[PDB]
Amino acid sequence: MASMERFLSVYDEVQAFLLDQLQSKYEIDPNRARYLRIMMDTTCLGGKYFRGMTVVNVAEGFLAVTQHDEATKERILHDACVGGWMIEFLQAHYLVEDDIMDGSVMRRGKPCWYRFPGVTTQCAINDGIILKSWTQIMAWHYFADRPFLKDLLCLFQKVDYATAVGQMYDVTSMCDSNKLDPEVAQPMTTDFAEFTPAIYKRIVKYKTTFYTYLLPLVMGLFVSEAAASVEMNLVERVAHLIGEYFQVQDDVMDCFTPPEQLGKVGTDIEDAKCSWLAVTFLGKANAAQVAEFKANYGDKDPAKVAVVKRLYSEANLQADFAAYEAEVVREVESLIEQLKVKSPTFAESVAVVWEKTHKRKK
Amino acid sequence: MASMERFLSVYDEVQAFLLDQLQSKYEIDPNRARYLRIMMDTTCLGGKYFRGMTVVNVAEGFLAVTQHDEATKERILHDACVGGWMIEFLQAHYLVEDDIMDGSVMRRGKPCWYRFPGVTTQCAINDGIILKSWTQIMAWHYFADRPFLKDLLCLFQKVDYATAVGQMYDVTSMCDSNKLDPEVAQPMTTDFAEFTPAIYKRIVKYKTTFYTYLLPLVMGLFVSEAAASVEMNLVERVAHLIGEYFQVQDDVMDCFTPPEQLGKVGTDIEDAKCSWLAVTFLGKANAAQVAEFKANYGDKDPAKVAVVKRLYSEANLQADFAAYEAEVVREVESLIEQLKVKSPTFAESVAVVWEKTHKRKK
Ligand SMILES: O=P(O)(O)C(O)(Cc1cccnc1)P(=O)(O)O
Ligand SMILES: O=P(O)(O)C(O)(Cc1cccnc1)P(=O)(O)O
Ligand code: DMA
Ligand code: DMA
Ligand SMILES: [Mg+2]
Ligand SMILES: [Mg+2]
Ligand SMILES: [Mg+2]
Ligand SMILES: [Mg+2]
Ligand SMILES: [Mg+2]
Ligand SMILES: [Mg+2]
Repeated sequence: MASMERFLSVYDEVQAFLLDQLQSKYEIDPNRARYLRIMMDTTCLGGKYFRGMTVVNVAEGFLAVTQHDEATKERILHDACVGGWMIEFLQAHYLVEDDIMDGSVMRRGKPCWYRFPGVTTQCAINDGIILKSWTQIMAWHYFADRPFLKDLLCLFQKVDYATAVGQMYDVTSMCDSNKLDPEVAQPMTTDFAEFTPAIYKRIVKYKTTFYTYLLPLVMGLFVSEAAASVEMNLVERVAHLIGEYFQVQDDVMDCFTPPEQLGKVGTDIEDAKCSWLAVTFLGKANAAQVAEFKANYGDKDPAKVAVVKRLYSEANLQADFAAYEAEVVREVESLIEQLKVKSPTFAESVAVVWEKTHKRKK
Repeated sequence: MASMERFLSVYDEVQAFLLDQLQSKYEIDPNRARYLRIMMDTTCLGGKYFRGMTVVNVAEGFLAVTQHDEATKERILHDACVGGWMIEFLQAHYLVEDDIMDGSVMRRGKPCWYRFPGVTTQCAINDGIILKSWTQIMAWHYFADRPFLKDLLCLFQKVDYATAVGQMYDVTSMCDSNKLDPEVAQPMTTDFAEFTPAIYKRIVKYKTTFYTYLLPLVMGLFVSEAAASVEMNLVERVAHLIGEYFQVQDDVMDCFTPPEQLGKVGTDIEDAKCSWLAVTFLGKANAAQVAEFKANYGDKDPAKVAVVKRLYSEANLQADFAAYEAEVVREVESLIEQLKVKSPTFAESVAVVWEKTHKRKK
């Protein structure tokens, strides 16, 4: 659409500013410049731009109802795009490191960045680090004189930290808590006692929901100078609820959506993740099903993986997904209605974000 | 000494604040809290605290000559300590990721963090990420109302980025530039044409000197509200020059200092690094020596490593080190003399920092 081509045009400006800076200030050679250019394209582009386009949507909502000079309108949209790219690049940073940590093979229908032959884990770790640093270069350069600069940096820091904390909860979600010990190699849980909805909710709240929904929605408010015009407690509740749903969808897709469609190859069963499928299965299985799950979960062996998928299909988790979805539809609509008391415009943005999320097939 | 025990006491406060926050705001369980506690201790403690104690030194320099209430003095010292810990933790972040990228085995006389049995590359990548995030939590929490907060965040961002850029220059310093290509597995240089003093200087300037010398010296100025009282161009020159010397020392030590003393196990020859030894050797070798260097460099094979060390010993690089050191002594003293025109107190801090650096055996 544009909107999205216009958003991508701002990516072009940001890439040129970043790479011209590397040549002019960081003594970079043209071949390392080209490597960082392809790195940025491979890691930042080719997705749906949900996060970045969410900040644009929120900004456009307020521009429709607020009086501004034309030049001001132009500035607000451009700030929305740059703010949207900071999040897309923060996401890029997490996905590069996540793919290494998850042992994944494909991202956005291409090899994970670390699996590019001329990349490898060694470089990719540091390239993911660079992606996050570029987010701060963008912010300091583009928003230097903006009133919202300090609030934005502080919120960005907290979202980032929550995400890294969340990634720790995730990567250790298959170990017994009482057995974590840097000194002792971590064995997988045999009881699965920590595969509960509460624990699942905590992992997901931190690892995903701050950056996929909370940050973009509040960033759209910041660039609009409209933050004080919403109830922040409601923004957070609805972010965390739509975020959790987004991650539940991701978990279902990891197992059940063909890689040609999804653009990734699922690893949750083999990595022994505390996914929504595993928790929900365990929430309804009889003693024999639990037993068979335990004998097959968290192994690379394709025959073992197939048994778990069979257990999932037989357990009729599509009923559970339907009942979970219907509950979230209830809760999201209820939050949108509460948002409209102070912010009809922001509520409608949340409605659109919800609608796009709910219908994605990724 | 104290000074350093007092500095470590501030580490205790910062750790407690961070871990109490994780329990109170991030829903952490006591066993993950304990893992992050040992992670922070293993990665942040046990070194010499040169960086952190440099900010304390600079602050103490100004307190001696400036009138302040007692309570103000106390606040400035505490800010110097917290600012010193931000750098120590930024360093901790780089060393955790660097040890993975370098395939190193020992750090501060213990296993590299990623080699702890109960850690592994998978966790350690994300733990290094957390270490840097904690630097921003510290800053926002402790310096929230300080006049220097914005300058400090902006300088911290730029030092960090320069370091990550520098780490890219380092990790790729053994590939031919014209052959870098994410699509093609990177072969080692056979001509060594990019092992030059200019290229060496650029790698070292970015990967090391911003965070080891520039940041702590300017941080001491920031917490002292004294930045405007020095010539920033001189601070940068002297930082970058003492930083380069510090890294040359590190390179010499990697090959020639026994691991029991150094607290690390050298990998530069096996990793094919553009070290000061390799560049300097190539700066004086005859055609046969160059030939033999090329037949042995950048291989894990202990017999090959021993040949390179033999070539280094025979090449009398201790003459070259002596001539390089004598030159830097000249240049550093000259910079200190220039610093004294506006800043006798800061010049004396630089003199102490230089003296401590020059005499280290690490
Ligand atoms: O894209 P992925 O790998 O399916 C995922 O959503 C990626 C991701 C990375 C970081 C935080 N949240 C989600 P995950 O949790 O790994 O299943
Ligand atoms: O401690 P190391 O590994 O000797 C080193 O100094 C560590 C280091 C990490 C990051 C930036 N600068 C130096 P290196 O460059 O790897 O030789
Ligand atoms: C797994 C994850 C963090 C997905 C974000 O979705 P997107 O619609 O913006 O497309 P992409 O996922 O490829 O960024
Ligand atoms: C290699 C490197 C970045 C060293 C810093 O020196 P330090 O004196 O402060 O002790 P440690 O090196 O262990 O931090
Ligand atoms: Mg993943
Ligand atoms: Mg993951
Ligand atoms: Mg997934
Ligand atoms: Mg190293
Ligand atoms: Mg290194
Ligand atoms: Mg070294």
